[PDB]
Amino acid sequence: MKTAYDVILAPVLSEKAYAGFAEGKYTFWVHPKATKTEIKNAVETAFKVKVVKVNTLHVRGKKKRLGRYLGKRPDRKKAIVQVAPGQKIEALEGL
Amino acid sequence: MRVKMHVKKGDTVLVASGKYKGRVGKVKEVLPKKYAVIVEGVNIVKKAVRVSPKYPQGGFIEKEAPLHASKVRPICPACGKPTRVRKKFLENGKKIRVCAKCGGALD
Amino acid sequence: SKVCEISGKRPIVANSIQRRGKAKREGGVGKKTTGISKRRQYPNLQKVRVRVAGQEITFRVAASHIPKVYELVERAKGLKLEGLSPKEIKKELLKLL
Amino acid sequence: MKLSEVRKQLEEARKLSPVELEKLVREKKRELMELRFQASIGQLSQNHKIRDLKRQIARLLTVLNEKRRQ
RNA sequence: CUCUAAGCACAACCUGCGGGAACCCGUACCGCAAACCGACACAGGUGGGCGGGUGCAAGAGCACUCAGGCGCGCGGGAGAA
RNA sequence: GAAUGCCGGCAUGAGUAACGAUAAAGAGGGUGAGAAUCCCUCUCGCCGUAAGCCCAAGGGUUCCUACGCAAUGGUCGUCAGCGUAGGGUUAGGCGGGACCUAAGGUGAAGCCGAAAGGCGUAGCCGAAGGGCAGCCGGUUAAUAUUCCGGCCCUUCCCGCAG
RNA sequence: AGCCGGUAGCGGGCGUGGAUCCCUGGAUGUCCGAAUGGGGGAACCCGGCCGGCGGGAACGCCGGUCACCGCGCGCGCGGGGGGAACCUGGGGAACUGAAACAUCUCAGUACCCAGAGGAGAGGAAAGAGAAAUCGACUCCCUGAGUAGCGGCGAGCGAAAGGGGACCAGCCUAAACCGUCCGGCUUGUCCGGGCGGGGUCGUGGGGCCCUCGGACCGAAUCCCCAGCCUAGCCGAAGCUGUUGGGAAGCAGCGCCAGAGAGGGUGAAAGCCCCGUAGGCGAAAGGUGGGGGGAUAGGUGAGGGUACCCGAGUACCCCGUGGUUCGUGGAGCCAUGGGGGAAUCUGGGCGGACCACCGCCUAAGGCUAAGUACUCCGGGUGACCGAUAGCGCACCAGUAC
Ligand SMILES: [Mg+2]
Ligand SMILES: [Mg+2]
Ligand SMILES: [Mg+2]
Ligand SMILES: [Mg+2]
Ligand SMILES: [Mg+2]
Ligand SMILES: [Mg+2]
Ligand SMILES: [Mg+2]
Ligand SMILES: [Mg+2]
Ligand SMILES: [Mg+2]
Ligand SMILES: [Mg+2]
Ligand SMILES: [Mg+2]
Ligand SMILES: [Mg+2]
Ligand SMILES: [Mg+2]
Ligand SMILES: [Mg+2]
Ligand SMILES: [Mg+2]
Ligand SMILES: [Mg+2]
Ligand SMILES: [Mg+2]
Ligand SMILES: [Mg+2]
Ligand SMILES: [Mg+2]
Ligand SMILES: [Mg+2]
Ligand SMILES: [Mg+2]
Ligand SMILES: [Mg+2]
Ligand SMILES: [Mg+2]
Ligand SMILES: [Mg+2]
Ligand SMILES: [Mg+2]
Ligand SMILES: [Mg+2]
Ligand SMILES: [Mg+2]
Ligand SMILES: [Mg+2]
Ligand SMILES: [Mg+2]
Ligand SMILES: [Mg+2]
Ligand SMILES: [Mg+2]
Ligand SMILES: [Mg+2]
Ligand SMILES: [Mg+2]
Ligand SMILES: [Mg+2]
Ligand SMILES: [Mg+2]
Ligand SMILES: [Mg+2]
Ligand SMILES: [Mg+2]
Ligand SMILES: [Mg+2]
Ligand SMILES: [Mg+2]
Ligand SMILES: [Mg+2]
Ligand SMILES: [Mg+2]
Ligand SMILES: [Mg+2]
Ligand SMILES: [Mg+2]
Ligand SMILES: [Mg+2]
Ligand SMILES: [Mg+2]
Ligand SMILES: [Mg+2]
Ligand SMILES: [Mg+2]
Ligand SMILES: [Mg+2]
Ligand SMILES: [Mg+2]
Ligand SMILES: [Mg+2]
Ligand SMILES: [Mg+2]
Ligand SMILES: [Mg+2]
Ligand SMILES: [Mg+2]
Ligand SMILES: [Mg+2]
Ligand SMILES: [Mg+2]
Ligand SMILES: [Mg+2]
Ligand SMILES: [Mg+2]
Ligand SMILES: [Mg+2]
Ligand SMILES: [Mg+2]
Ligand SMILES: [Mg+2]
Ligand SMILES: [Mg+2]
Ligand SMILES: [Mg+2]
Ligand SMILES: [Mg+2]
Ligand SMILES: [Mg+2]
Ligand SMILES: [Mg+2]
Ligand SMILES: [Mg+2]
Ligand SMILES: [Mg+2]
Ligand SMILES: [Mg+2]
Ligand SMILES: [Mg+2]
Ligand SMILES: [Mg+2]
Ligand SMILES: [Mg+2]
Ligand SMILES: [Mg+2]
Ligand SMILES: [Mg+2]
Ligand SMILES: [Mg+2]
Ligand SMILES: [Mg+2]
Ligand SMILES: [Mg+2]
Ligand SMILES: [Mg+2]
Ligand SMILES: [Mg+2]
Ligand SMILES: [Mg+2]
Ligand SMILES: [Mg+2]
Ligand SMILES: [Mg+2]
Ligand SMILES: [Mg+2]
Ligand SMILES: [Mg+2]
Ligand SMILES: [Mg+2]
Ligand SMILES: [Mg+2]
Ligand SMILES: [Mg+2]
Ligand SMILES: [Mg+2]
Ligand SMILES: [Mg+2]
Ligand SMILES: [Mg+2]
Ligand SMILES: [Mg+2]
Ligand SMILES: [Mg+2]
Ligand SMILES: [Mg+2]
Ligand SMILES: [Mg+2]
Ligand SMILES: [Mg+2]
Ligand SMILES: [Mg+2]
Ligand SMILES: [Mg+2]
Ligand SMILES: [Mg+2]
Ligand SMILES: [Mg+2]
Ligand SMILES: [Mg+2]
Ligand SMILES: [Mg+2]
Ligand SMILES: [Mg+2]
Ligand SMILES: [Mg+2]
Ligand SMILES: [Mg+2]
Ligand SMILES: [Mg+2]
Ligand SMILES: [Mg+2]
Ligand SMILES: [Mg+2]
Ligand SMILES: [Mg+2]
Ligand SMILES: [Mg+2]
Ligand SMILES: [Mg+2]
Ligand SMILES: [Mg+2]
Ligand SMILES: [Mg+2]
Ligand SMILES: [Mg+2]
Ligand SMILES: [Mg+2]
Ligand SMILES: [Mg+2]
Ligand SMILES: [Mg+2]
Ligand SMILES: [Mg+2]
Ligand SMILES: [Mg+2]
Ligand SMILES: [Mg+2]
Ligand SMILES: [Mg+2]
Ligand SMILES: [Mg+2]
Ligand SMILES: [Mg+2]
Ligand SMILES: [Mg+2]
Ligand SMILES: [Mg+2]
Ligand SMILES: [Mg+2]
Ligand SMILES: [Mg+2]
Ligand SMILES: [Mg+2]
Ligand SMILES: [Mg+2]
Ligand SMILES: [Mg+2]
Ligand SMILES: [Mg+2]
Ligand SMILES: [Mg+2]
Ligand SMILES: [Mg+2]
Ligand SMILES: [Mg+2]
Ligand SMILES: [Mg+2]
Ligand SMILES: [Mg+2]
Ligand SMILES: [Mg+2]
Ligand SMILES: [Mg+2]
Ligand SMILES: [Mg+2]
Ligand SMILES: [Mg+2]
Ligand SMILES: [Mg+2]
Ligand SMILES: [Mg+2]
Ligand SMILES: [Mg+2]
Ligand SMILES: [Mg+2]
Ligand SMILES: [Mg+2]
Ligand SMILES: [Mg+2]
Ligand SMILES: [Mg+2]
Ligand SMILES: [Mg+2]
Ligand SMILES: [Mg+2]
Ligand SMILES: [Mg+2]
Ligand SMILES: [Mg+2]
Ligand SMILES: [Mg+2]
Ligand SMILES: [Mg+2]
Ligand SMILES: [Mg+2]
Ligand SMILES: [Mg+2]
Ligand SMILES: [Mg+2]
Ligand SMILES: [Mg+2]
Ligand SMILES: [Mg+2]
Ligand SMILES: [Mg+2]
Ligand SMILES: [Mg+2]
Ligand SMILES: [Mg+2]
Ligand SMILES: [Mg+2]
Ligand SMILES: [Mg+2]
Ligand SMILES: [Mg+2]
Ligand SMILES: [Mg+2]
Ligand SMILES: [Mg+2]
Ligand SMILES: [Mg+2]
Ligand SMILES: [Mg+2]
Ligand SMILES: [Mg+2]
Ligand SMILES: [Mg+2]
Ligand SMILES: [Mg+2]
Ligand SMILES: [Mg+2]
Ligand SMILES: [Mg+2]
Ligand SMILES: [Mg+2]
Ligand SMILES: [Mg+2]
Ligand SMILES: [Mg+2]
Ligand SMILES: [Mg+2]
Ligand SMILES: [Mg+2]
Ligand SMILES: [Mg+2]
Ligand SMILES: [Mg+2]
Ligand SMILES: [Mg+2]
Ligand SMILES: [Mg+2]
Ligand SMILES: [Mg+2]
Ligand SMILES: [Mg+2]
Ligand SMILES: [Mg+2]
Ligand SMILES: [Mg+2]
Ligand SMILES: [Mg+2]
Ligand SMILES: [Mg+2]
Ligand SMILES: [Mg+2]
Ligand SMILES: [Mg+2]
Ligand SMILES: [Mg+2]
Ligand SMILES: [Mg+2]
Ligand SMILES: [Mg+2]
Ligand SMILES: [Mg+2]
Ligand SMILES: [Mg+2]
Ligand SMILES: [Mg+2]
Ligand SMILES: [Zn+2]
Repeated sequence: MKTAYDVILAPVLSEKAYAGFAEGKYTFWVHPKATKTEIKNAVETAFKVKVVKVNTLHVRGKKKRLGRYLGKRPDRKKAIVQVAPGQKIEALEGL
Repeated sequence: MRVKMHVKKGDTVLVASGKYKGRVGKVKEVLPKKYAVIVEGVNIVKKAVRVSPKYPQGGFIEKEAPLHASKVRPICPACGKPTRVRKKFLENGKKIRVCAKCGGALD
Repeated sequence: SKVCEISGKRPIVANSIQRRGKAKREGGVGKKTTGISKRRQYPNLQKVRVRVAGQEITFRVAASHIPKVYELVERAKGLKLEGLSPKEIKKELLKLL
Repeated sequence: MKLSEVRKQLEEARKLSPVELEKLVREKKRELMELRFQASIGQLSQNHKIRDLKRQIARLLTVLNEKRRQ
């Protein structure tokens, strides 16, 4: 059955995602089929926050090889949610 | 369906062929995939090891080599002789391995 | 150039044979075929429009079975048909086939 | 997860109402996400726990589906 | 924008103000080219817009030069036919 | 043993022709096992209705960074559009869709054809045409009319007033 | 009794409270695809209705539902598409052969299309054709390269009969009777439904009189055996010697309904896996065999002359099929034209006529014996990496 924890996969662990913690923009990897509105509700019921702004982008899987064998990494999608003034998602503040 | 094993960890077996013919040992491990067993203190090989956290200073280590399962025979914990294995149906009616020389259980 | 709704008469394939000479029967050397090719012999379809339950129904029918369209109309008197479309009525007639 | 514990999970699972089942899944689904996050930062050495929870959620839903289907 | 028809005229529409709501896909990099079409890091081919200054009658011509970009992925000598 | 036979391997021509625009180089300094060939500086030369810059097509990670040099690079290589890894593409207003139609395509009604199928007013699809609301600056190694700053605007839902 | 696939490693777990694994049934099954809410450049996009989720009216997500066509009184059942060959049907070449070429051949082949199905077609005589005879059909052998066909060239090429495989026969239409329904030209009406009756070639049936009053039995259904989809039991050897290694050699034994074959450090009946001989299914599939039910099946005379499949038979024109190419050209089929009869009817026995026989057209169905090999197994005087499938290897791939 579909829940919020099915929509949010893992947080984005990179120098650029960290920079957004300062201003309350958190960055998660999300399921590629999930809508902005869908991602809003999900982060909200997951972390008890108020989502004011959601920006999403797709990330192509990098093509890689093992000697003889050419292949592709799974395609991903990340979302950057803006929580309300003063709010925080502590789990990601982690760091 | 599954490989037939007349021997298992860790009943006692005679090595009846090869360089260790006649030795007796416990079945340390059974590798059904390769159809081979590991018999304690039998088939010792010298393997080289790189200097590591595992083996600093390094050099060599002694290891037991796998033996073709056919080269090994279980010993009867009753009569004490090397034997072939039979099967026997109990009243349960589960089946057990039994010695062919005497009717001993072999577990 | 098509199919008889009543009889199923269809276009068929026939040969057109070309012959020279005098038949043996009339004292001749014999008939030689100077050509054969395929051709089609079509049914003789015509339109048959009849009014049935106050509706206009039309049939594509080989001339041979033209009166068979009327026998249907005659047989169609025992059926409650009024109010239907011509498409439906035609199906009902054809069921009497 | 242990065999005996599986049987035990099933007995107690089959006694729940759908709603209790639905609620139970949601939590174990939430725990899966919690596991995934720590897995991300290399802070989950007992990684077998991930496979384990996935199958619990599976076993629950299978039973949720049991409850509804006849 | 306007006109009316079924309808509806506690509805409906227009205007002003407020609060709320606003999804999916693209966006990296080359792009007159070593990243496109030509089997090649190929003197070929590829649509649109910007394209400064001075001088030469004009100009998108021509010479030099701005910003910007390059010296073209083998070199060193010799000084014959 | 021959079929200008077939598949493969290895010779000869031969250290020969060539190394792909005659825009052009020189030195110093640095790095490194190794440097004409990578980085840095200075000097010299070439393009400038381009050999600069921005869009569309097409290509599809080639982008940025770290670590590398077997092969790819017509030489060399410490460099690279190359190997490994990690990072990177953020929109109600830009482009396309939730709008419109063009040739054409498809196609209720209807017509036609052995079968397969061919047609066909309406409608539907179809765009680089019509239509529609964002401008300037800052920030990143790498994105920006997308994030941030400032000042603006659009549609939809509900309410209130006229 | 090990296990977490090929796959070891890091990092962690599971199993005699029966894991891994194998078989059966079930659950889940994103998106596209017949693809079916609509659109579309397949795997993307966009909607209606009902119900749910969020603060939720806008926005979004979840669940269900919504294409078209056919048949049957909005609702139901069905249809669609795929499958290596095999099958039927609707279309249908050419090279080539004729030592040129046109009739002819290749060949109703290749191929296209439509439909079937585990098969398909065909099938219970309007047959054969001379036997005073046979008796559905299919399939093999023979008949026979015969009879014939043929620019009587090249070539093409049957059937009856005989030997076999298998075996099986049925349901309707019409007369007449009954009932529901509707028509307008009111009933002894015409017609359409459903039921009863009826199914034949020694002709049969309907109707009317006389007499006569349980055996069969499915191709349907149910049960069962048997089989398939995992499996299990399974006789008999030790010591020495050479050698890295015994299964070689030596010595002394032993099994055999098992001495097929593969393995194990070399060459093993007795070490392993097997083999001979046996055993095995809760579940699903099958079930042509065994049992049982059910549908269905069943008299004889005399009279009557009601019925016995229509644009049909039949004749003529144009063709195809057959061995038959226009030939003395019948037969079967039918595109055009003309156009009957119901047993004192009609077709056939190679123009036609007579005599003599055979057969019952114009409705439908029907196992088995036959074809093929995507798939599983068994066996080779079959290949052994240029061979064998294009592929022994991550191949319909790279290119
Ligand atoms: Mg689900
Ligand atoms: Mg940064
Ligand atoms: Mg909220
Ligand atoms: Mg976006
Ligand atoms: Mg992957
Ligand atoms: Mg076993
Ligand atoms: Mg030995
Ligand atoms: Mg010994
Ligand atoms: Mg058991
Ligand atoms: Mg003619
Ligand atoms: Mg003649
Ligand atoms: Mg004469
Ligand atoms: Mg002739
Ligand atoms: Mg007329
Ligand atoms: Mg006619
Ligand atoms: Mg006529
Ligand atoms: Mg389990
Ligand atoms: Mg009104
Ligand atoms: Mg007004
Ligand atoms: Mg407003
Ligand atoms: Mg949408
Ligand atoms: Mg997007
Ligand atoms: Mg961009
Ligand atoms: Mg850009
Ligand atoms: Mg470039
Ligand atoms: Mg550029
Ligand atoms: Mg040019
Ligand atoms: Mg240009
Ligand atoms: Mg350029
Ligand atoms: Mg070229
Ligand atoms: Mg190129
Ligand atoms: Mg070429
Ligand atoms: Mg190229
Ligand atoms: Mg170059
Ligand atoms: Mg070029
Ligand atoms: Mg040009
Ligand atoms: Mg100028
Ligand atoms: Mg001057
Ligand atoms: Mg001037
Ligand atoms: Mg001048
Ligand atoms: Mg001038
Ligand atoms: Mg000029
Ligand atoms: Mg110029
Ligand atoms: Mg110049
Ligand atoms: Mg200047
Ligand atoms: Mg400069
Ligand atoms: Mg140069
Ligand atoms: Mg240079
Ligand atoms: Mg010289
Ligand atoms: Mg020779
Ligand atoms: Mg040559
Ligand atoms: Mg040669
Ligand atoms: Mg020569
Ligand atoms: Mg050759
Ligand atoms: Mg040769
Ligand atoms: Mg060759
Ligand atoms: Mg060669
Ligand atoms: Mg050479
Ligand atoms: Mg020289
Ligand atoms: Mg020379
Ligand atoms: Mg020379
Ligand atoms: Mg060259
Ligand atoms: Mg030279
Ligand atoms: Mg050059
Ligand atoms: Mg040069
Ligand atoms: Mg020049
Ligand atoms: Mg230098
Ligand atoms: Mg230097
Ligand atoms: Mg260098
Ligand atoms: Mg160097
Ligand atoms: Mg430099
Ligand atoms: Mg200029
Ligand atoms: Mg693009
Ligand atoms: Mg390319
Ligand atoms: Mg690459
Ligand atoms: Mg970039
Ligand atoms: Mg890169
Ligand atoms: Mg670069
Ligand atoms: Mg570097
Ligand atoms: Mg290199
Ligand atoms: Mg080198
Ligand atoms: Mg390397
Ligand atoms: Mg190279
Ligand atoms: Mg090189
Ligand atoms: Mg080159
Ligand atoms: Mg090198
Ligand atoms: Mg270096
Ligand atoms: Mg490069
Ligand atoms: Mg790189
Ligand atoms: Mg904005
Ligand atoms: Mg919408
Ligand atoms: Mg549109
Ligand atoms: Mg439109
Ligand atoms: Mg069309
Ligand atoms: Mg079709
Ligand atoms: Mg049109
Ligand atoms: Mg529209
Ligand atoms: Mg459009
Ligand atoms: Mg447009
Ligand atoms: Mg436009
Ligand atoms: Mg716009
Ligand atoms: Mg738009
Ligand atoms: Mg503005
Ligand atoms: Mg940039
Ligand atoms: Mg950036
Ligand atoms: Mg802004
Ligand atoms: Mg008001
Ligand atoms: Mg693995
Ligand atoms: Mg470990
Ligand atoms: Mg059990
Ligand atoms: Mg299953
Ligand atoms: Mg689908
Ligand atoms: Mg669809
Ligand atoms: Mg829907
Ligand atoms: Mg469609
Ligand atoms: Mg709703
Ligand atoms: Mg809601
Ligand atoms: Mg939701
Ligand atoms: Mg839905
Ligand atoms: Mg079909
Ligand atoms: Mg089909
Ligand atoms: Mg045919
Ligand atoms: Mg057809
Ligand atoms: Mg034909
Ligand atoms: Mg043709
Ligand atoms: Mg010919
Ligand atoms: Mg030929
Ligand atoms: Mg010949
Ligand atoms: Mg010829
Ligand atoms: Mg010839
Ligand atoms: Mg010729
Ligand atoms: Mg010819
Ligand atoms: Mg031939
Ligand atoms: Mg023929
Ligand atoms: Mg055919
Ligand atoms: Mg064929
Ligand atoms: Mg089909
Ligand atoms: Mg069969
Ligand atoms: Mg059949
Ligand atoms: Mg019959
Ligand atoms: Mg004979
Ligand atoms: Mg002759
Ligand atoms: Mg023929
Ligand atoms: Mg016969
Ligand atoms: Mg016979
Ligand atoms: Mg037989
Ligand atoms: Mg009647
Ligand atoms: Mg009546
Ligand atoms: Mg009646
Ligand atoms: Mg009679
Ligand atoms: Mg029957
Ligand atoms: Mg055994
Ligand atoms: Mg044995
Ligand atoms: Mg020795
Ligand atoms: Mg021995
Ligand atoms: Mg001996
Ligand atoms: Mg034997
Ligand atoms: Mg043997
Ligand atoms: Mg053997
Ligand atoms: Mg060896
Ligand atoms: Mg021997
Ligand atoms: Mg031998
Ligand atoms: Mg053996
Ligand atoms: Mg047996
Ligand atoms: Mg057996
Ligand atoms: Mg009687
Ligand atoms: Mg009569
Ligand atoms: Mg008859
Ligand atoms: Mg008829
Ligand atoms: Mg006749
Ligand atoms: Mg005729
Ligand atoms: Mg003929
Ligand atoms: Mg003749
Ligand atoms: Mg004839
Ligand atoms: Mg006759
Ligand atoms: Mg005839
Ligand atoms: Mg005719
Ligand atoms: Mg007569
Ligand atoms: Mg007669
Ligand atoms: Mg006849
Ligand atoms: Mg006859
Ligand atoms: Mg005669
Ligand atoms: Mg006859
Ligand atoms: Mg049939
Ligand atoms: Mg049978
Ligand atoms: Mg059959
Ligand atoms: Mg059969
Ligand atoms: Mg096979
Ligand atoms: Mg061999
Ligand atoms: Mg090979
Ligand atoms: Mg091969
Ligand atoms: Mg070899
Ligand atoms: Mg194969
Ligand atoms: Mg390959
Ligand atoms: Zn014993």
